[PDB]
Amino acid sequence: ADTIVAVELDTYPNTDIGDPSYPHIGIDIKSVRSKKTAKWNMQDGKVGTAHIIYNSVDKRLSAVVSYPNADATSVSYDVDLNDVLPEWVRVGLSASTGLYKETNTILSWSFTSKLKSNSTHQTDALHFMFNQFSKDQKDLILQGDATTGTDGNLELTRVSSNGSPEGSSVGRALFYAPVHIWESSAATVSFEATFAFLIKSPDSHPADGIAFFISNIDSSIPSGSTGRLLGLFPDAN
Amino acid sequence: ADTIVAVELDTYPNTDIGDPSYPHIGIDIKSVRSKKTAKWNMQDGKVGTAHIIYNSVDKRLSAVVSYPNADATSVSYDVDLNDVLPEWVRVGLSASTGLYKETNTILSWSFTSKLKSNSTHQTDALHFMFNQFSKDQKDLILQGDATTGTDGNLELTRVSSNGSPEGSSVGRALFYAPVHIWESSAATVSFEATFAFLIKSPDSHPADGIAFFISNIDSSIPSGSTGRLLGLFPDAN
Amino acid sequence: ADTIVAVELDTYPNTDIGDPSYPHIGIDIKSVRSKKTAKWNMQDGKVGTAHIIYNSVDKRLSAVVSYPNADATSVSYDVDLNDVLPEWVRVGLSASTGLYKETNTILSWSFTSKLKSNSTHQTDALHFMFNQFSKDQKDLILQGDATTGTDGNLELTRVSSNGSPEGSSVGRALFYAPVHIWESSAATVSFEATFAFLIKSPDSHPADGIAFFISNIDSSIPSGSTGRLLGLFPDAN
Amino acid sequence: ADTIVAVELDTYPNTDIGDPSYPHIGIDIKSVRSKKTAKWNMQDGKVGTAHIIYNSVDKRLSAVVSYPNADATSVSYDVDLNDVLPEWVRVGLSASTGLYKETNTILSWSFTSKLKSNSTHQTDALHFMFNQFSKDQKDLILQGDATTGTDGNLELTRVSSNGSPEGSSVGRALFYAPVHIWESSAATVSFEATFAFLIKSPDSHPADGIAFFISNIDSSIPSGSTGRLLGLFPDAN
Ligand SMILES: [Ca+2]
Ligand SMILES: [Ca+2]
Ligand SMILES: [Ca+2]
Ligand SMILES: [Ca+2]
Ligand SMILES: [Mn+2]
Ligand SMILES: [Mn+2]
Ligand SMILES: [Mn+2]
Ligand SMILES: [Mn+2]
Repeated sequence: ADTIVAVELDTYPNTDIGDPSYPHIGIDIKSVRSKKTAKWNMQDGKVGTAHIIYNSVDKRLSAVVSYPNADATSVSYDVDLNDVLPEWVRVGLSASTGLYKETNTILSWSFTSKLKSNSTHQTDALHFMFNQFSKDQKDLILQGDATTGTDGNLELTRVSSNGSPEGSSVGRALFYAPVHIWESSAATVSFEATFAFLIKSPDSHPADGIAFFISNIDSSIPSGSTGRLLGLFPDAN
Repeated sequence: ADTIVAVELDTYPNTDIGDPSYPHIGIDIKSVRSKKTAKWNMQDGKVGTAHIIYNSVDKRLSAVVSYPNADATSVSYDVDLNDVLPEWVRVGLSASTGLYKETNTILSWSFTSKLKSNSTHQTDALHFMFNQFSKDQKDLILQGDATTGTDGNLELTRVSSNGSPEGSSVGRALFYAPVHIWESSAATVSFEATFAFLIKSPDSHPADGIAFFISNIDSSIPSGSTGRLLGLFPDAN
Repeated sequence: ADTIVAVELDTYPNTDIGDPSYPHIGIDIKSVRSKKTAKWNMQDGKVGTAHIIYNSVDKRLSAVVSYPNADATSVSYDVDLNDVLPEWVRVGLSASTGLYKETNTILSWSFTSKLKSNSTHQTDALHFMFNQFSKDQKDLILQGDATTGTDGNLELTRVSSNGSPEGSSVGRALFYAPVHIWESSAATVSFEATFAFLIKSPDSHPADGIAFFISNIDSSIPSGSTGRLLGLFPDAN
Repeated sequence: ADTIVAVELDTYPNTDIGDPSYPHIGIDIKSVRSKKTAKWNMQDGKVGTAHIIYNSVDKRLSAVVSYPNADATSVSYDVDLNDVLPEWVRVGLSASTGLYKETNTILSWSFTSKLKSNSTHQTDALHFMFNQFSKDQKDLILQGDATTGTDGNLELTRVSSNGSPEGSSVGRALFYAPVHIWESSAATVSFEATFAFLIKSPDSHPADGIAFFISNIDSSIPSGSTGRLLGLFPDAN
């Protein structure tokens, strides 16, 4: 079916589905129940930034979130990754809301991936960055409450005119253009993703979170992937 | 209809359609009849390389072809470009054959474009390079005699098993993913394309040429765009 | 002697030395008396951004300054450049003050240059960006009132503790590491520079300006290059 | 004193100094006696390519050598690195010869490093690539038998006019410009180095090897760092 491997920004502790006691960031492998996690003191009204890294060589999944003047969080997961995801995949981001609400916003999106080896010493690459999210991307793959064109930012969840974010939405955005993290002569595969985030929230118990993931090409939003589930996980934790 | 603006590598002088007396390189604007040209001493059996540049600021279309130890060619055309092509376009390459034959091969494909201004000081980009053209690109947009998977190269024209290139083909390859050379807060737009080429040819009168171009999204191959026409120009010079 | 070719941000009209009637930006070739200019409505207290571009091919010197929501300025000068500057040069920035005062500040510094051709299809490059200007760069070449380590910015002119900029200073900062814009097999040379600027100023007649330039390696500050002169021009307009 | 941390290409098994029974690649930390190693089947007369990677986050030292059609080698060492090397360092390459001889040649040199975090979301970078090693680099830091200007390559060891490599030499080349792998707001530091190599050798027992390393700024060649030692290790294994 539809598979995914992503890094989640869980501001809402959902201990039910083995979700911890506090808002955190975790690496989900085909599962919402992160394989690893790290306490994450969210910052209401502040601009954040998250970074991911992984080597075909080292075979490790690391990510780090942060805000200025503030101390950061670190978490890593050891994963070959070649047996999980396909040679050819797609990249995107998302976040859901259901019982409560919250803004789920990214002002910037930078993406680069490289493939090497082939001792041919050529290398094959794709990189790219955003910041002014106009209306009608075209190279953008928006699905759900996802919207574009408000203030040159990309807002994934439902928010009202004044600024009355809704809680029943789920936003998913993926690049129209695929990626390649394989290659026969593949003896080195690298990719780095780093996007900005502005997470407000009236309620003192913000929800439900934000992430980043890869997935099929014919990938579609989960049906009841609202709130925790994350809008990437098909239901069954 | 279908529009295009490209840089042509015409190894075959077709003076009929105002084509010069010798194999050359020219900039075609909605027309095969280059606006500018420059004598180009082709090199049979040798690896070449072509480069293009253009600034939203300077508003000039420059390209330069070359081989090692050998002297290069230069040609430029002054063109705003914002009134010709759409905000959103697609990028590709191609070449045709009809009366005669020839290989029309590129071993490498590098592409970068940047958009700036918005005094926001963010910038929005996309870059990427190829060299090992596997079978079933996916991020590749092949149309016609275009093929992939022979020796980690991209061969656009029809060539037989042994190596008996055909003469009735036309190969066009474009990136699956669109590009953006607009932007409201657009006060600077840049893009650089550079790919490799291996042009053999038994006959002492090789044909018919190779190029590079942008075009619509629903762009389709010309019908009788074989040989000179170039497989980008819809017939009517 | 000491030569320079730079792009000046003249907020102070000094018509005496053929300086126009209003604060502007101009391209100085061995001379302060810009070869070209363009009205420039400075923005007190606002963050700016300036961009430069030039091709060995097109052989044109273009730059563009701007702030958000605000309209930009454009100016270009046609200059081969290979007869002016040396194969090997150095890059930097500066600004002076003498009769009046003003802050002359850059928060960010991005720099890339490429050399191509050699039909070898290799290319030789150097790029780099700054934003958090710590104390004791080392890769930084500071001379004069130039300082580093205040708020992760690079302030070139003299400013007091509270924030009482002085008017008798001149700040020049250049990369410790040289550059190369030559090459025998040189048939294409490219470089792009873009840095941020925060220009305050109590007085309603700010001074004296900011720029960007290349120069010798044994380059040294002008003696009376205070104010207009610019701290790059050796005196004699 | 003079410290170094590098990746060695040991084609000569020197079991005496705990050097294995076969030509290999190993990571030397202040010591020649690699912390890790991996059998490496060298290819006489063939073009090679080596790659290194390390994250401030993952804190792992990985490198991979290879030639076309041929199977590669992998080796990694877990090393924070912040307690070993200084905030500010220099980058280079080298190789020695003493009892026997061999060419120790690199045709290409690509280098990029990034510093992030500061939740400021700016990042500070430096990248660059070579391939045509002209005479008198200037941005190059050559020491010893190191030479430049033969065929647009960088040859570090002594070789005669015809092509009669010597065996008593040692070549070290480092970038004139320093690097920065620190930063207070440092919560992510990345760098990737990849250069080409052509290792000939008449004798069926080539020697002595090639590497890559960082070190002090006032770094100087070892005195008896000929052969194994490597010309980076000060003698005392
Ligand atoms: Ca949760
Ligand atoms: Ca023709
Ligand atoms: Ca003035
Ligand atoms: Ca040894
Ligand atoms: Mn969770
Ligand atoms: Mn023509
Ligand atoms: Mn002026
Ligand atoms: Mn060893």
